[PDB]
Amino acid sequence: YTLESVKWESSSAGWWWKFPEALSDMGLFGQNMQYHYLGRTGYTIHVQCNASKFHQGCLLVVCVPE
Amino acid sequence: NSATIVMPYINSVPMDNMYRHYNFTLMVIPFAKLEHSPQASTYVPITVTVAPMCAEYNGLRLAGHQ
Amino acid sequence: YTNINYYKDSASNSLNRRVRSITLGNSTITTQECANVVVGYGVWPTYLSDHEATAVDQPTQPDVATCRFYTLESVKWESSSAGWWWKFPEALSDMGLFGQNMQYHYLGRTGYTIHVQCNASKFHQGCLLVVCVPEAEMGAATTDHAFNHTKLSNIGQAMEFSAKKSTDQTGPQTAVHNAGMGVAVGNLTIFPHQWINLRTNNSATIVMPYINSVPMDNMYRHYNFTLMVIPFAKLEHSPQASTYVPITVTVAPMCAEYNGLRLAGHQ
Amino acid sequence: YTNINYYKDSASNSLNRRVRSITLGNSTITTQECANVVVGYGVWPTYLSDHEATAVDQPTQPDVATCRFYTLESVKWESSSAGWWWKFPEALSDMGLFGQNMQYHYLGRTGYTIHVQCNASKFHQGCLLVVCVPEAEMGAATTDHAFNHTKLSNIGQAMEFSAKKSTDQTGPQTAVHNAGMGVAVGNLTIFPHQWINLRTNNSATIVMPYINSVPMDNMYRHYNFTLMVIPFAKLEHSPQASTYVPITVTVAPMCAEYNGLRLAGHQ
Amino acid sequence: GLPTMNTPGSTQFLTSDDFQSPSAMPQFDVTPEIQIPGQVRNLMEIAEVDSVVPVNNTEGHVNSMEAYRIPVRPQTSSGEQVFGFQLQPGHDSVLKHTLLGEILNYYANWSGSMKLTFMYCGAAMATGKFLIAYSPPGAGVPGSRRDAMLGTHVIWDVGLQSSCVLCVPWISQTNYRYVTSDAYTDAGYITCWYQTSIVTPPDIPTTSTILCFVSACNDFSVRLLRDTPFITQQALFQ
Amino acid sequence: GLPTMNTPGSTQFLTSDDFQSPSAMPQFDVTPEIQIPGQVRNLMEIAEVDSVVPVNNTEGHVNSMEAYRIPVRPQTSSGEQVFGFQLQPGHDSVLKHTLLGEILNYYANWSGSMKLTFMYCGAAMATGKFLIAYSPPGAGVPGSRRDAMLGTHVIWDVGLQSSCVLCVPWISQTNYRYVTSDAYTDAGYITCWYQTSIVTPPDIPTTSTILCFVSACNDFSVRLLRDTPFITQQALFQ
Amino acid sequence: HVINYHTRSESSIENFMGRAACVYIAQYATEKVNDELDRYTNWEITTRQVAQLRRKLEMFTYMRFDLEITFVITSSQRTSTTYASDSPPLTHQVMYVPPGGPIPKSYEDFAWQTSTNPSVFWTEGNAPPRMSIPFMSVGNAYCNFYDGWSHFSQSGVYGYTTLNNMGHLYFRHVNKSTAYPVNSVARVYFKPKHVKAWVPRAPRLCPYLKARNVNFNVQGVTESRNKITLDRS
Repeated sequence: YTLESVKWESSSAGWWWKFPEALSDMGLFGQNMQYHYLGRTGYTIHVQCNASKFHQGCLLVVCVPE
Repeated sequence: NSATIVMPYINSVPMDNMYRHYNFTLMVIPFAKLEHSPQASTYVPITVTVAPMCAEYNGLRLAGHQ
Repeated sequence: YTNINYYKDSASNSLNRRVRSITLGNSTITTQECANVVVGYGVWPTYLSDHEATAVDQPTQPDVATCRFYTLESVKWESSSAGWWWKFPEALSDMGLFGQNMQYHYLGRTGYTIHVQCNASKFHQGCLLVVCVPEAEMGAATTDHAFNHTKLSNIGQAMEFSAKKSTDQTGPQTAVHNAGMGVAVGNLTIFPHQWINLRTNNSATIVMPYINSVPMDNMYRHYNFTLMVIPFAKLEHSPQASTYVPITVTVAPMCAEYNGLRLAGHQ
Repeated sequence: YTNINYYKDSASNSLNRRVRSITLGNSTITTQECANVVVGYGVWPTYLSDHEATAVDQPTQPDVATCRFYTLESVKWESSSAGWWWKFPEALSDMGLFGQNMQYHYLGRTGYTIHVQCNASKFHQGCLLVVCVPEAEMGAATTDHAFNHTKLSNIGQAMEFSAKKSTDQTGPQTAVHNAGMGVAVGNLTIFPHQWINLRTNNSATIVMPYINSVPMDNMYRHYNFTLMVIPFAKLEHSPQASTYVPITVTVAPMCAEYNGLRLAGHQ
Repeated sequence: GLPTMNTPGSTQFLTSDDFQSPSAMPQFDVTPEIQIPGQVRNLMEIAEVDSVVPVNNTEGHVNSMEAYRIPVRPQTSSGEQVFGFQLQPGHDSVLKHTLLGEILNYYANWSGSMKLTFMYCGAAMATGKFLIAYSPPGAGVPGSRRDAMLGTHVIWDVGLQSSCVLCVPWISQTNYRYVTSDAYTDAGYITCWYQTSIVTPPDIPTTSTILCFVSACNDFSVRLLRDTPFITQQALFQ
Repeated sequence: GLPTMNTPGSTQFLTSDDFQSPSAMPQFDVTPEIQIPGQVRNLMEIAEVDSVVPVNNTEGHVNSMEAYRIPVRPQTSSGEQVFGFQLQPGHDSVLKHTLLGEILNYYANWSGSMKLTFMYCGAAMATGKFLIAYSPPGAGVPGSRRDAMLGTHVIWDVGLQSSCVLCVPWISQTNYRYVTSDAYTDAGYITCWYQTSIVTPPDIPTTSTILCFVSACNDFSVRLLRDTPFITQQALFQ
Repeated sequence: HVINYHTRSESSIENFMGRAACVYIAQYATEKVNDELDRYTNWEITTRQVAQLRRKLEMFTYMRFDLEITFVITSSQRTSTTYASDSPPLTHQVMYVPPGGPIPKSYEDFAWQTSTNPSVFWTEGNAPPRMSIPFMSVGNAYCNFYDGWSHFSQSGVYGYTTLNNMGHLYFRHVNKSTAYPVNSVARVYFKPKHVKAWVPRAPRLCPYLKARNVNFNVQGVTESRNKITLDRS
């Protein structure tokens, strides 16, 4: 499920997405959440950001429980 | 150019309600800021693509989430 | 009878000469008094095999969320009441996670089990006919005029017949003795059917398989079968008895598969 | 399907139901970066067998003097440049001891290897299509009018296409999207072809066998195949980059035989 | 003689019968065949090789080489669409005159999976991703990257690979689909959206070019031979 | 060539012959059949399932649902008749438009035993008996319960069972009987008389309803195929 | 899986090529009104008059097919003042002249009474006259496309027409005269059987102009549309 796209600038501090609230409306995953009391799931996160050889910068992609 | 994280289900209970509890958050923080020449391409976007893995549900009732 | 074949093709040849409950999901109906369960054309509803399944995408089978007993509305049986019809899967199009899987999937193959329940006393009399008709192409009321898709079947509403004929300009011919198909209503006993005789029966349970010419079909433009409840003997009682005798339909999809996952329909 | 044959003839029957270099002679091209070598219709160029060879004279096979790498001219790739075509063996008719054996011999059978080389930088962009078309009977520019043998192919000169159409009275129709044959230029990917993508490829190597209906044919009145280099993505760079990007063709005959030794042609 | 009897259908000329005939010139000594390279034994072997699709066929680009020249560029906001066409080979005027399209038009039924191949003909220093998505017919056509992510899709980086293959899977209710496409046998929509961007270092031109080829997979087959509705003539050519 | 000779009956088109023909489209790849449920292999399998007979067809009850609604009631003197019809399927206008009747009308001969099934759709507290009797043709038709007790009969209580089956036996001089019934191949008379009464406790409606179904037994067979005298048209439908 | 099916039998070469395609419509008469519709017409054999079969062959470069020739010869009565005349049945003759042989210089010449050129006699009313010819060539394949010249000096004739010497075909009425003129029409139906096709070719886009060369007009590669990106929800 491909989420939205955000803009990296020089004066840009960071972002956070809280799960499974970020997937709560997408496809038949968010439809099973409305009809069911409990739910157990794991995820796979693929953060993609391409640039050139003349760009420089370093991101930190961290998954924080609780 | 990318980052791929695969997170399991980390919680104290085996199955939990997913409409009042944020299991984990995903933080993308730049430590080294984006820098380029003013002639380069200035719009560098960041796209997040996420996929649930081994999702189970229990307690079938009518639609939430009141 | 020399039986020689001059040509190379096959089509160029000659002629060929109590307690019995049903627990589906988190749902239980009760009961049949060891009476009977009519199943289809002798065929139990199964899944798709590999001689079939022209699609290449992997099927989606939820098996619990979609395959439980869904209780439809309740209709009122009167003396001057002609009949009713529900067209499937349009009648289940909005119920639970079954109607939610239909919006996100192009194809869909499913069988059903129909439990029509109507109780009375020993002092009531009457007889219903519960029949499941595949491919009931109905005739329009005003001929040479096209007719609307909400006159054939609303979403889960019980469309009703009429004692007289229908002079509508945009609906189907609802004369109940012609059964909407131009056919004699006494001859609808070919299709999988069961009577509800109010002195002995109290219920009817039909289990229909997937009957279609293609192995998987879109379920938002094609009515697979309709379910007609027609009283042949009318409801009669004394004026001191209970006058409100309702009819409840409880239906459940069996072995539902889906293919072609895309965004929500149904444009 | 009785499958009996009444007549004695067969035609009266029914239907049937880095460092990878190439050292050819005293000549070496370099290199392919372990990329690819497209060979013909899967057939390597070989000699004539004895089921073939209707001629009785003994063949002349020089194997060193004629079968080395012959570097043709260099053409200039621009942004408003449509394409080029070379017709073989007319393009090799004057080079070395290969073009000298053609004048003294009536028949001739040969295969080739085509090495189209065009280098650029990482800041250039563009894509060429190098295709070898057998029997490309071209259409005249002015219809109902015959057209000259020096408009189809000069001796080794690179005849070029045009972006617009051609209104010439004695030449071929050089509209590049019709490719001179009245055919859609996107569908020329049946013939043995290879792309030159300027970001990854840098070269193209095609090895064509002898494709003709007769085992040996006169090479002074019949164009065996043409070689078309058509840019599909045009050459683009900054105005500070190097503007002159040339394209050199290097071709070499493989397994050349000749028959019918007489005086010099080609009257 | 032998008593025979004439079944109906005699002294008729069906143009697609399979009978023998008396030869005009008998005892003919035909010329011996040679090993001419590249022999083709089926019409699907022609249809299994690529042919670049004229996607940018907006007028009047079809009279030039710019019909094959799908343009991309650095964006301002992501998620935008690059191109898009219907999956109607033989009828849709994008992939009708390709090599797969001119073969189905001699037929009246097709079935099997199609294969789309791309080729980014840009600079060697530019980087970006795309979202090439097939959507089943259903309802309706997607109008966003958020909508055309629920169907079949792949993600294609141009900094890693230059060519991407998208096997369009065969999803239908019928075993065959009609070439002259009607409403009953729909096939769906192919779209391509910006996943991130096109990012480039300085001194590189902005507008780039993507080529697109169409082919057939191994499970492709056609039926019900007919004549093509492309050529027309009234009098005999002279 | 081979000396042949043309027997009479050549270059004729009999509409019921069995000959081969040259195929128009050869080498056709047909679609593979699937397991569609409920396949029928004979026309008698349709005629062996029940269909409720419109016995109460006195005008104008045939335009409503009251045609299937044979009425009974508490009597004053017993022995009275309930209903009665002739045993002429395919010709008598009671059991002509049933499911057995519409199949014999495609034929010109029938033979075998018919099966009549009843279903008393009354209250659960009412009790009574009937005398359902078949009478062979002979002479003549019975006009009393005393007369229609000498033939084939059964006795059906509605307090014990709700459904009664009366296998009408095949008694004839010929092996087949004509569907369009003439005087020579008569078949007889079906009648139904009150054996005792209809007795009911208070607060129950008087007039009740009996349904009647007709089917075919295992020894049923038909011959001499023809076209039905039911449909009519003059011009082609447009 | 799904297991699969749908054999490619109709995509074969012989099932695509073997169909009785009309190649030429010969026209002749009994009373000569003018030229054409004179008695005694003729036609040198080429398969590049009708655009339907011509495009089928021109997807392959070299062919090696046998042939099956069928004629559909019908006749109409010419317009005049009266029509009432009893007439015997018309007999038709179709003579095949090999490359180089002697031709009938007119009607009633003795080339129709020859001993070598095969001829098919046929009265009107019977089944159509069908005959077969083998692979007539001097090379080893039928060159559909020949990119070269006819003379060694690179002059004279450009195109495939140098490698086309299949012969001729002469049509006439056998009967001496009719009381009222009758115009006949003979349609030649080629059917290529036992086909071997070697080098595949890209199919023709723009329609043909002449029966001897591949001259064409410039056409766009496909039909157009409004915008590149389709859009609706």
